[PDB]
Amino acid sequence: HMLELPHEKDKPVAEPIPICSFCLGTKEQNREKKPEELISCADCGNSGHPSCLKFSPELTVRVKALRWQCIECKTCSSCRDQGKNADNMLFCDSCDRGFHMECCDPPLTRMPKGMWICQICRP
Amino acid sequence: ARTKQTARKSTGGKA
Ligand SMILES: [Zn+2]
Ligand SMILES: [Zn+2]
Ligand SMILES: [Zn+2]
Ligand SMILES: [Zn+2]
Repeated sequence: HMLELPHEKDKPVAEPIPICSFCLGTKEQNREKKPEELISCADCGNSGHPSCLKFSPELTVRVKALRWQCIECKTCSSCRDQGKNADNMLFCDSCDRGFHMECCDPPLTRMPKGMWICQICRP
Repeated sequence: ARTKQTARKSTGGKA
């Protein structure tokens, strides 16, 4: 029972690039030369092995069910921008959506220290 | 932490 955002719906999906941006191999060979299906950006088509993206199996499953943005394409799920502090945009460890600290509810001013999950994923 | 900047560092850059 994973929640999808209205603005993530009915949007164009770029043609997936069948190669990992990190290890430069296909779904048939990850870094260990083992099979691993790719995760692909719906904006630009950029793909990566979950292993290359350092995704946990749990995060991998949830991301595959969502409209995912690659590391470069990721916009704030609140304000829909990258902005001045795009490098500091938080990534949810549950769904990998992006959130500026000031766009979080409630707002943050300092970086959380361990695992962080967004307002959408928080119980 | 885990931000966009750290994601770049952690995975080794994109191509
Ligand atoms: Zn890879
Ligand atoms: Zn992308
Ligand atoms: Zn924002
Ligand atoms: Zn989340």
